[PDB]
Amino acid sequence: DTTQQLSLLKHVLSEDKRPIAFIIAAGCPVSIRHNDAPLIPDVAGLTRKISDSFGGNPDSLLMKIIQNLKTTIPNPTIEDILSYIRLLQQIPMSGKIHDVENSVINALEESICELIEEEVNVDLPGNATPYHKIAAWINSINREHQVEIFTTNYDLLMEQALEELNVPYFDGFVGSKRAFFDIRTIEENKLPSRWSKLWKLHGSINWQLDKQTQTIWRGTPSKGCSLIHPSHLKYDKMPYLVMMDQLKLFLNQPSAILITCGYSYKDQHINEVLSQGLQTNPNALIYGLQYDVLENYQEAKDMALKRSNLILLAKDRAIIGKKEGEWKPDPQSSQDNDPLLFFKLGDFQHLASFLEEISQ
Amino acid sequence: DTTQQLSLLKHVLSEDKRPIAFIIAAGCPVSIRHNDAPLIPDVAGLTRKISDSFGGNPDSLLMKIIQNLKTTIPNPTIEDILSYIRLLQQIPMSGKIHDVENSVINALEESICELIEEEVNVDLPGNATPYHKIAAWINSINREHQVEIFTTNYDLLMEQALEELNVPYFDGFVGSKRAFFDIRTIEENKLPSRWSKLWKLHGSINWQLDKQTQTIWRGTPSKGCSLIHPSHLKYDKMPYLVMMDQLKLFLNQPSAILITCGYSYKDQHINEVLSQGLQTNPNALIYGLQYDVLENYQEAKDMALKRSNLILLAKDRAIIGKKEGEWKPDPQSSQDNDPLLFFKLGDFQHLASFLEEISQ
Amino acid sequence: DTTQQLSLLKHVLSEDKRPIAFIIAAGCPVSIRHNDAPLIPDVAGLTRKISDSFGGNPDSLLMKIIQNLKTTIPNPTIEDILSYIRLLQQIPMSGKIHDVENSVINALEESICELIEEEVNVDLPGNATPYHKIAAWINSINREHQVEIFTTNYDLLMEQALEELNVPYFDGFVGSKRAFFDIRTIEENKLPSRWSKLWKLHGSINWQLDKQTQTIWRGTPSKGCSLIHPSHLKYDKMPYLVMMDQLKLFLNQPSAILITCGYSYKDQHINEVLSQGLQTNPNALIYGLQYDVLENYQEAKDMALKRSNLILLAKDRAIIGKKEGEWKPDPQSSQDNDPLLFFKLGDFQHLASFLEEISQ
Amino acid sequence: DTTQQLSLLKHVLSEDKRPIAFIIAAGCPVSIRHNDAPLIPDVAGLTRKISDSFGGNPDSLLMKIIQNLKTTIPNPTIEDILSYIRLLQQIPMSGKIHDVENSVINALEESICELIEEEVNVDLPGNATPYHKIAAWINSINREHQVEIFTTNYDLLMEQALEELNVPYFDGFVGSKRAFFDIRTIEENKLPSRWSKLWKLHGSINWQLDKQTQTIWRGTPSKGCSLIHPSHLKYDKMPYLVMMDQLKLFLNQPSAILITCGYSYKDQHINEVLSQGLQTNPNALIYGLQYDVLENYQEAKDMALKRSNLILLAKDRAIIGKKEGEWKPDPQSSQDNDPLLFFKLGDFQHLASFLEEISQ
Repeated sequence: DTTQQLSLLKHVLSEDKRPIAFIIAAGCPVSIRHNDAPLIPDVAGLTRKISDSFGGNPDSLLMKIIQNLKTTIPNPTIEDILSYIRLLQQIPMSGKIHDVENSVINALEESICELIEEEVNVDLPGNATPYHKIAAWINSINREHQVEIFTTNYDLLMEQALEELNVPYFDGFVGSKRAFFDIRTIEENKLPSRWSKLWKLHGSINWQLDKQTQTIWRGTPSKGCSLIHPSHLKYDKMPYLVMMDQLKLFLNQPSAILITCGYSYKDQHINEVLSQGLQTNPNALIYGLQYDVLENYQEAKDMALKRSNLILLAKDRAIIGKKEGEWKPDPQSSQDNDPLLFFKLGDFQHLASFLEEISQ
Repeated sequence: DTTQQLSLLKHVLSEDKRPIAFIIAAGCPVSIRHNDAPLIPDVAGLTRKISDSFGGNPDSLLMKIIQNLKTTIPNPTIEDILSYIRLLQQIPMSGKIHDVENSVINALEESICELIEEEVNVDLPGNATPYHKIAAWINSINREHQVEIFTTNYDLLMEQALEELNVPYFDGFVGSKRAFFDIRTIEENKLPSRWSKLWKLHGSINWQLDKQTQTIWRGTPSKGCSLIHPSHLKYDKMPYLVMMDQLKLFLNQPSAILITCGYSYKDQHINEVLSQGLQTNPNALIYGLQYDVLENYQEAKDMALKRSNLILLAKDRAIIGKKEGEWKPDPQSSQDNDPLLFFKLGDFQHLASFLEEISQ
Repeated sequence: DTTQQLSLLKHVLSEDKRPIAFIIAAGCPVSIRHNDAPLIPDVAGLTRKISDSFGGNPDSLLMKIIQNLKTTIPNPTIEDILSYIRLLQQIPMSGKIHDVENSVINALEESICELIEEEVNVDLPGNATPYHKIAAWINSINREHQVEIFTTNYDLLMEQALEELNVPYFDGFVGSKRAFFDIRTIEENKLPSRWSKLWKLHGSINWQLDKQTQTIWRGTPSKGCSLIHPSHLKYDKMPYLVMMDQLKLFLNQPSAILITCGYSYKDQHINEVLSQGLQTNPNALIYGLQYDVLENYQEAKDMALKRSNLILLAKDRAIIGKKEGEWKPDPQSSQDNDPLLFFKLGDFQHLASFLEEISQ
Repeated sequence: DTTQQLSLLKHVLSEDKRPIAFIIAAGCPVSIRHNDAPLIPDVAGLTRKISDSFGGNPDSLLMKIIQNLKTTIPNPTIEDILSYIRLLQQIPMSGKIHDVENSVINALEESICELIEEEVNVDLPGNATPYHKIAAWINSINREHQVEIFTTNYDLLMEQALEELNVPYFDGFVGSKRAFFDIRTIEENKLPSRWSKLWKLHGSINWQLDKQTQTIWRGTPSKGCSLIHPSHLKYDKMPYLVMMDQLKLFLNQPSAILITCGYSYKDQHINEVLSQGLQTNPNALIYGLQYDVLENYQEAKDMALKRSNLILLAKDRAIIGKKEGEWKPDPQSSQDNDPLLFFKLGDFQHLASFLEEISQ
């Protein structure tokens, strides 16, 4: 598998007549090792650290909500929990469901948001991080089509790497003191070609909301961010639809390319927007790379089997245009014992190293 | 007032080098007289007829919700009620708020939907209805730019008038048996120029949902329609965002025109989308016409005072480019007693008559 | 005077085939009245408030430096004081001149910088400030040539007004977390035409310096800003030369316009750069407006008499192309007593009102 | 090493579709042998000859400044000394630091300037000097792109060689009696293509300043030159910024070439301007040649490792696009004893001989 797909990927990436896009999920931040431990424990960590923070006491409302959701959702996540409390606080839930916390739901969600901001407030150590390598690859060669990045994370690590290496980009906001979400440049879509475009689909930690005029602005991480939403907020104090429109518009461009690293296709909206974009333009390609085994990605299998221009690649098998194949007999593992054929190049560290090698 | 604004409106409408759009709200269906009574009692009717249907018994859940919402919302509407029950049923609301109806909320909302479908299932009597006059105006002269219609109503009266007079149009769906919501023609945006475009922002009664594949389709009015939503449904089994995108794209076209008849600017999403479109393109114009007095439209006043290309016209006063004016001294009323200066031409019947006169 | 010059100014400003620039000095912030007092006491205030802060004790080093400079400079300013301490700290000044403060010079300059940041850290009250009117004028009409602003102040009031009214602009820096001074866009000079350009010649309060890598970045006002320099810093951790190059390049454009409000032509570098630009392009025009009397502006008189395309206008007299004229006999003052002919329209409030009237 | 790099250099220099530039430092004047001694003892000579001129008496102010600077700067230079006295005389330094010389600092700096002018006032002996060979190469073949020379020296030897062989060039000044620094031709940048351009970044000995009008002019070497500054003078009576702008503008041209001979990269401003130019245009190339060993050039190593289009070549090793290589096994030295592999062609004499061979 390695030779042919790697060579084709090198040819398609090295060209400058095609757009290039990335999708960055929690896999990229967790791929950075710190003190022999993951830098950030991902979406699952933002769940069980929260669970352990409130202790084993069942009198706490959070644990009761957890055990209620296991009755319906076998594997609830922190995004679902945040959505559930946001739904509860949208109406005067004074019933027996929220009888214990007549008004402590707001305190609980504020505490959750504070803990999330505390945990996702880190910085890139040194200059050997994979984000620096990706930024170096982006700035290495001038390409006639812009490089776009879509991130579902809340961290500023990608921006830190882009700014350290002096890579210009436009994330949507314009201004210096309290940058306003400038809209008309977004659909004007004639910015200088050397600029990059970083879209934060799920918001970020530096976005804040002023309720006096009900307007959003990008600032600095302060005590309480009102745009930590995992795609759950009001209608268009909401830039989420604009970023989704930008992704859809990009996917409709001819000869489009896109790579997903660290994504597990567990979000319905992303999957359906990708399906609409792929069906709209048959020339669009997605070189999905999974760090986990293919057996654990059912939605990825459904997406690959329902579309023809989605070259899904996993650690063990692959789906190249609705047809499934496995690894051919090759000396992938030198050791005779346990001759597992694994695609070790799907890791974010290995992906960044590959991009650096292509840059050189 | 009458002469100058009417003459300017005649010039701008008679030209075929500018796009023309309409927004049709409950004012147009209520403007049709039937048995010396309104044909449909509008959004307020879909509220108090519902209230009277459940009787004066306070044990009913609907009345309890009504009196709960008056504690928060001084003037709750049927749209807000539908949204509130939809929010309640989105979570297992087994608390004291919904203790009376552990599972009767579904029955109550089904009954409400059935009554709504029963009341909004009528037909245009004769060929003298204003919709027929508007369709005749649309088909009278060939225009190089298409005529677009955005409707927040659920009725099929506009389609009935368009089909009776043989006016071709595209409402989004494609097919004959169970028309699927075709997307790619929508952003392809190169349909024949002689076709019209009717967008139903708030759905319609002939739209149905199949949960087996979770897909929407336009059919015939049957027992239970799942797309009666006043802009409250799932994410993109949802064409609402596509119609909103179409409205926004139209508003960005140069030298755009738009007329609101029967609209009270009481929906936040419509107002904010209109504001974004108007600020995006300064050439866009809105000739808002209000059947009610200007004093009862606070949102209209705010919209007119916050933008320069919104020529708001009311029964008594007007706001033409952020400046407010009143009716000049004219013999509007022949009778000496109560010399009220009222713009009687803002009614839907008078608007249709004016359009017919311009057509002739 | 009023009619002809005002009408010519209206014609030249209303056109969109010529570039427009502003120069904003302390006159604009002092023109805002607050509590029947100036909002900020200008460069003179940043001098005598400093003098009063250290008291009347002659043992203080600051007072000794003040009385030393009066021996050489009859009217020393805060800029000169800052330059003098910066020169002293550039070398190990252990002599009798700095014997009193062997190392307290750093503490004194840090205290001065802290007080300056404290005093210049304000916000625009309400929406009636002249900056809001100027921003409304800028965003009112689309012009094929960009509007440029050069500010010698440290305040963020202009940015506050621009962001409140949603006016896009580019101040040089690119990024979100710690915006780096992006250079290549600056001489690339092909940004979208709808964007404005705000150049801070004398730095600002949100600019900070990292000595670990010795790089500047635009952030938030923190404890200690290292780029408060009134044009006195290191060679090209210095964007001053880049902004000067941008001003010089703009002045060389054909049919250029520029207006100075609140400037007294007391800075040699600004005057000489303006002279070089004006001589380079004879088509460049400067409509200098002085709030003070012409007798108090010797450098302005020299500049006007040494160049032909500098239409200097003062409160009493004017110099239009090397020729000096006075106010013709007109009923400028209604009162018979003290018939002073004063151009009251040179004030920043009146200038903003005039710009708003031209916009309407 | 020799064959491949020499052949590539021959190809790139022989083409006339690319700009060519030189940077000339003290290595070129010292490379000329006179009486079995260096013609000029370089920057180090302009330091220790000055030190020996004032004798071993510690009562002299110059020696005291020398020993003061060794406390801070391990290797102070004559440029730093001149800057330090210029800083001292910029303020009334009447303290204990300058107590010994209340006003003798001016006399000391005048004596230093007189000695510098005396030592750098020589002429090219004969017609066999390398400058004559370089001028012959420049005039040998007509090139569509001009040849530019940037010199950090004060001598007129390059001009002497250019004038002896009748090579036209433009050094910035225009006129015959007292040539004024003409600016508008400099950015006009449409001089005849056959003319060369010689830029003196660090001034020269024939530049003089008239304080009556405070203007600079190129004349003849007289008693006291006021523009001997090693890049340390007033703001824009200063052409230094204009020459820097010219260098930066040249470096931004596509397919630019540049060769540094005799430069040790010990000036921060040159290095940072070169870095900005190289990053601005990735097509720009620098074929740095060092007469000294690579181990003695730390700034050169940092510059080479921080950029990809800087082909640094030294006597022993090389850095070609961020990658370091050494000399391959070749019979560089015929003698078996001490088989040192040294690039003897990096000398200025050998460089001129190589250029002459390429010309033939």
